[PDB]
Amino acid sequence: RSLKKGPFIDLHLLKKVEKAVESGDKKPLRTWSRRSTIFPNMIGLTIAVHNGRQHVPVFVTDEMVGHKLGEFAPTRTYR
Amino acid sequence: ARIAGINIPDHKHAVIALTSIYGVGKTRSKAILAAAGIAEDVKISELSEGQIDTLRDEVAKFVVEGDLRREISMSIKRLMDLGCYRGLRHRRGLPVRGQRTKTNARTRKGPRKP
Amino acid sequence: AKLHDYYKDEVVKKLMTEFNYNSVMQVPRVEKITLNMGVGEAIADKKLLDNAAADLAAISGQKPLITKARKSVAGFKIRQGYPIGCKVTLRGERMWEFFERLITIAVPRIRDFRGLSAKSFDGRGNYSMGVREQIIFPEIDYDKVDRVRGLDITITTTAKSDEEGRALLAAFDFPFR
RNA sequence: ACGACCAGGGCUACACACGUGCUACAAUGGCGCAUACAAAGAGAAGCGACCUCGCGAGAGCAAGCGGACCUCAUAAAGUGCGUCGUAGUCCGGAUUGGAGUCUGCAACUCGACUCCAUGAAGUCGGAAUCGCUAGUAAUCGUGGAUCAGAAUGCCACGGUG
RNA sequence: CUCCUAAAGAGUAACGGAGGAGCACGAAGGUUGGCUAAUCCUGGUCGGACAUCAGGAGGUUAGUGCAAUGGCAUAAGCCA
Repeated sequence: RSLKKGPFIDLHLLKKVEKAVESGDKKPLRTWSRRSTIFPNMIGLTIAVHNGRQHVPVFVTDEMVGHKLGEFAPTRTYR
Repeated sequence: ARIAGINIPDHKHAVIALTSIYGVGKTRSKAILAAAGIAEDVKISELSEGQIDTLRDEVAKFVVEGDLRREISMSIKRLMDLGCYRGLRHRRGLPVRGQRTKTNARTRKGPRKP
Repeated sequence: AKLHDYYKDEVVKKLMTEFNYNSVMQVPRVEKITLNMGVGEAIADKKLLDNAAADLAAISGQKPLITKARKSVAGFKIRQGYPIGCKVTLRGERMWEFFERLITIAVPRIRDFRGLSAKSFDGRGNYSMGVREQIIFPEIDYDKVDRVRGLDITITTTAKSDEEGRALLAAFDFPFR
C-alpha cells in the first residue's frame, strides 16, 4: 500500500544482502528492519528478523517476494 | 436463462439479474450490458437468444465463476502455507485487517462460546 | 443409434489394432447403463419418492424400479423392506440414444465443468460417476423442481481391465481430466 | 541506576463479561436523473480555485487569499420524474481476495481513503432500563480543536420539526 | 419340547449340565412357474463404519414365524 514509486528497504540490510550474495552462502542475517521489503535477490538467504526479543530465522523463498520482513516474525505470544 | 456462468439468473431487470453471477457486481453488470448493447431496465425475458449469446460472449472476458472461487482459494491457501501474519490470522479464524479482537470479532469468530 | 452405428464401424478397427486383437469379439462392448437414485430420506414421507422417480422416468423414458432395503440397519434407522430408492437399467438402443444424450448434452451443462476422472474405474473395466444435479437434463424443466437430488451413473462394459475400459470410452470422446 | 541514549516490540493481544456509541433490519424506504433553501468556522512549512490526466482515492500545472474580497465549499434531509413491489430483496453492509492513492525516514505487527469482487448477522430485540416539556425530542447535513496522516468520539452550527 | 450325561439299536437316574413351550398363520396353507445366500473388496451425488447402484471375490459361513437338534440346492430358503 506504499505508493508505486518504488518499494522500501533499509540501506544497511541492502548492503548486507549484496555482501552475502556476492560472497556465497553465509550465516543467517541478523536484522531489526522488519519494515524492509523482500527483494528477489534475497531468495535463498535466511534472514533472522527481530520480533521484539529474539531474531526469528526466516528462510526466504520466491513466494515471499513483495512481503515485509516482519510478516514472518510474530510479535505476540498466544496459546 | 443460463449463462457461461452456469448459474441461472432470475427473470428481472438485466442489470440486477446479471449480479447473480459470482464475480459480477453492479458495476460489472452495467459494463456488460453497455458493451453488449442491451438496456439495463429490460427483463431477462423479452431478450432474444441471440442477445443472451451476446451476454455470454461478454461475460466470458471476466474470471467470474468457480474459476474465481478457485483463484481466491489459491490465494488464501498461499497465505496459509506461507505462514505469514495474514496466513496465521486465516488459520485461526481471526480478523485479518487489523480489527480489534478484544471485542467485536463476531464475523470471523462466529457465535460466542463460554 | 448414432454412436451405436459409430461403434461398429469406427471404434472397433482402431481398437482392434490398438490392442492387436485376434478376433473382433475381443473388443469391449457396452452392455447396460443403470441409473441409481438413492433417496434415503423417503422414510419421512413417500410422496417425494414417487415424484423423485418421476424425474428418473423422464431422464430415460423407462418406468423406474423401486429398490427395497436388503436388511435393516439402524445407523440410518430403516427396517428391511422399506422403499429406499429407485433405479433404471438401460440396454440396447435406448441405452445408446441416452448414451449420446449425456456425452453431447449431459457433459456441456454441469456447473463448473472440469472434466471426468480417469481413476473412477472398478478395477476390471467398468466406469461409474455421479451427477449432483438433476436440472442438467433438457427433459426435467427448472420450473418444476421440488428438490435438487442427484443420481449415480455406472457403465457396464465387457472390458477385462481398466486400460481396455478407458480406451473404449475415450473412443467415444469422453472428458478425461 | 528506580537516572540517561538507542533499535525493535508492546500499549492494537482475545475463551469471555460490561458501559457508551455508529450502522441497520427497510416502501414515511433503496437506487438513478434533474433541481431548491443554511448557519457557524478555519487558513501561510497553510487553505489551495481554474484547466489537464485518472473510474475513483488523487496527480500535474498554477491564480487568489493573513482573507465580509480568495479557498476549504457541491449542504443534506426536501422537491419533480422513473424504477424496485415485500423477497434476507435493487434492504443491510460485516468479512474476505485482488489492484491502488496519499501522508510519513517507514503503513508487517498497526493508518486513512479509492476501485473491482464477495455479500455475515440482522425481518424491531427477554428480564430490565435511558433521554426528553418546544424550536425541545426525533431526524438531516456543516465546521473546528488535537493533528504529517489517523473521528462512528468531543466541542460547536444551522435545516425540517 | 431340544441337546448332553446315555456306555456307536431302543430305553436309562440324581435338588446332574444347558435352553425353550402354554403360540402364530386364510397365508406364513395348496399348486404351477421362476429364483439362490452371508460376508468382504473395488468404483460411485448428497451418503457417513453401516442405506440404494455396479463389478469381483466367496460358496451357504445365509435363510427357516420361535429353543435346540436333525435336516434342507430337486431346495424344506426367496418371488409371482
